[PDB]
Amino acid sequence: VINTFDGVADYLQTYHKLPDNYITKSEAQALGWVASKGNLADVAPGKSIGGDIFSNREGKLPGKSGRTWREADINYTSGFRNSDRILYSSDWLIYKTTDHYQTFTKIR
Amino acid sequence: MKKAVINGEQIRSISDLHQTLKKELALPEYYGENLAALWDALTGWVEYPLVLEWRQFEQSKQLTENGAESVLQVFREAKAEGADITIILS
Repeated sequence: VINTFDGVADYLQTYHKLPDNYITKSEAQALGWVASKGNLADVAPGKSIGGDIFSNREGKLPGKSGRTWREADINYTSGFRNSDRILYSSDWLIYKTTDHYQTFTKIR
Repeated sequence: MKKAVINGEQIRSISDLHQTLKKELALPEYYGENLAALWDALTGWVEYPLVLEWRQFEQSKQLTENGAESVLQVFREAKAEGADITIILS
């Protein structure tokens, strides 16, 4: 499992895809995930939510026609989800947030 | 069968709206109180089915500078993607 900011950022930059321990919200749901239950680790051991589209509605991340953003959970092991996320664009800009999207830090 | 009520005439700011949603939807304590956080909570935290009753919407729209609309939009987009959410605009 690779689920730390640098590990995932480096992986994204190098292979242009998230590590194998990531699955989208829909995929997790199909495995029996129920957010309010906090059962992700129970129905999908070792997996973290990640790879879903990030709308960037408030324009805090670099916006540009053609560029699409996606996010992934960082530092997640089990139980309810935390406030840590890595945000990566289609042209591989990488940012992180540890305060549930209030502030972002560019790391790549 | 989660239920959430927003008394629009009591909302005096966008942060007022987020604090209300945090309570009504039992959002995480780390709730970011922004649109990305709301989208995240609606699609990866909140319990369903959910009924959101937004009263005096227009009044809340005035005291939030249209921010009230952007919040409603998130709820509507979450439903559009599958979230079992019933919105009641009174």
